Amino acid sequence: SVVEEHGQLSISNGELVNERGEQVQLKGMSSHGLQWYGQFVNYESMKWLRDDWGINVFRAAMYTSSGGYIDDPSVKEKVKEAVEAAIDLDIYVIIDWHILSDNDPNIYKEEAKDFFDEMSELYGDYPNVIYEIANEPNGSDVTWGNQIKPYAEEVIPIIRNNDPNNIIIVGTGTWSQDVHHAADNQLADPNVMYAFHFYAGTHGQNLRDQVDYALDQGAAIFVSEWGTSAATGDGGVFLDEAQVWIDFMDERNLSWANWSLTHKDESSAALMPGANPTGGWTEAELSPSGTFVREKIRES
Ligand SMILES: *[C@H]1O[C@H](CO)[C@@H](O[C@@H]2O[C@H](CO)[C@@H](O[C@@H]3O[C@H](CO)[C@@H](O)[C@H](O)[C@H]3O)[C@H](O)[C@H]2O)[C@H](O)[C@H]1F
Repeated sequence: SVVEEHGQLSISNGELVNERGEQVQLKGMSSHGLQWYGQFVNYESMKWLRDDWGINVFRAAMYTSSGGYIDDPSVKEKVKEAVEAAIDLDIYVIIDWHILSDNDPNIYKEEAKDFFDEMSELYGDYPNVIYEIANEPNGSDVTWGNQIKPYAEEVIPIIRNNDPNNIIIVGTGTWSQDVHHAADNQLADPNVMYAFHFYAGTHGQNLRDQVDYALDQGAAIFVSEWGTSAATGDGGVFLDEAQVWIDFMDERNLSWANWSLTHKDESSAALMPGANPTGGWTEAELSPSGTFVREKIRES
């Protein structure tokens, strides 16, 4: 199994490596918001993804706003369920503090510190855990140097007091697209990665060149959210551009999590409406996006 084989992950010269120092690449799925589609996040559905799709990482998208954790903290228990299922299935798991409408990570920074203190105290002695402290910082007034980096410099110390070196993914500006700025002003923690998010509906040649720039500065990049659709999560399925990005990520050995595991009627959703929330999906229960993503992970 994956975690038994690769064990402790770390960053070495800007690259994600296992405990023997070998490069590793994680490929999996992200849940949709846990406050809306939490029924698809359970041991059985995760086991089906592992066994039938070949996933080696699962991302628990805990929205903070929009009816998420700040409005009802009960969703933190669903994150715990996902983490424990990943531990039982021997796969990696990303704990995502999913900011979005609350566009500056500093808005709920005290709550984030308390949440990450609890999560790292509970699960800090497992190698499966990857922390994602701010999904998608966004807005012209939310910059890397003034807002995002200082936020990370307050939250990372909290995690590091309990868990010295599991991987931490830090969001970047402009909905986690501005890896150039983060790469030119990196954080001191040696086991940090910078998030890069893309949607296949957007022509991506310059964005690929921007990721290459960041990689050239020695910044480790995790594609913690990407979709086959347009940036809204809907608007069509763009498989030609998605395949270009898949090939690019393999060439650069970039780890990734696809958005998202839900039956919602939007192009990026991986499942069709009567898909069983506990897995075992037939061909007809997978959407065009989900069919493609499953093929990409099985091929790997
Ligand atoms: C990364 O990008 C994706 C795609 O844009 C984002 O996921 C989308 O987030 C939307 C906003 O949360 C979400 O729409 C919401 O869906 C809810 C559940 O159905 C509705 O109650 C709400 O009205 C609606 O705005 C899209 O369904 C989803 O794909 C992701 O959050 C970003 F990190």
